[PDB]
Amino acid sequence: VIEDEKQFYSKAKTYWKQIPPTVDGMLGGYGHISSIDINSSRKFLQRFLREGPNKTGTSCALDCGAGIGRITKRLLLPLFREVDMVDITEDFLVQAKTYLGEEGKRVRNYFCCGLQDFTPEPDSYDVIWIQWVIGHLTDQHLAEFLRRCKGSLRPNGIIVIKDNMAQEGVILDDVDSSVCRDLDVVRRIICSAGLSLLAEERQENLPDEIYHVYSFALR
Amino acid sequence: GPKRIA
Ligand SMILES: *CCN(CC[C@H](N)C(=O)O)C[C@H]1O[C@@H](n2cnc3c(N)ncnc32)[C@H](O)[C@@H]1O
Repeated sequence: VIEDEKQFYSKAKTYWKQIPPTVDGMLGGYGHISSIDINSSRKFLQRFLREGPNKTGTSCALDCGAGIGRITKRLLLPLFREVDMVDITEDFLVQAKTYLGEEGKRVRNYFCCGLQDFTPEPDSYDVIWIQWVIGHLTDQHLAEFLRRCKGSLRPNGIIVIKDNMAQEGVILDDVDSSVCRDLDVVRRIICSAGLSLLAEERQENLPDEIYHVYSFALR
Repeated sequence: GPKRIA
């Protein structure tokens, strides 16, 4: 599906450089679902943060493919003492400082890196959130990145992937230079990283016309 | 973000 790997990455970088650093820019015209998205994410995550036996901590989270901080602002900062962000697009990290407002003072690092080149620091994160970005990595780079994420989790920490699933196979989007993979492909890549699947949910009440969205909690 | 089915 991906013929030229260098062009797969360079075309995506070029695409994102000219997108407006706004919520509707992040979501490709679907800004009107942002809060519906975040509310489901919060319910999916909060189970793991409950006092419980092996509770996931609330000290630090990493937001991967964070953009301007849409998720950091309304999902992660209210739940974690500190948040780090990583994104390839410099204009989005610059805008995040303004978009996040006062509570953005609790964002520690604004890492500018492609996930395929990024190593999260060992024993650093209670939650690593990876939303709407796995389609920008090749299958091998995705598996390798997920393995590096596993090494950066604190005790009881989790990785969450939330993304679009194709009906069947792998579909390349030539506009933004990303792939949409079917559920069985995604589950296979997750397993290959040595991650166990702890929770899984298809999101409800999104628009009829978009691909299904699944969330996976992993460790 | 989300994607309209192609
Ligand atoms: C919906 C697509 N996201 C928007 C931001 C965020 N995920 C959200 O609001 O839901 C795409 C983000 O992914 C960044 N990006 C593209 N490609 C990469 C790579 N290889 N590594 C890290 N980040 C990447 C985009 O810049 C965008 O912010």
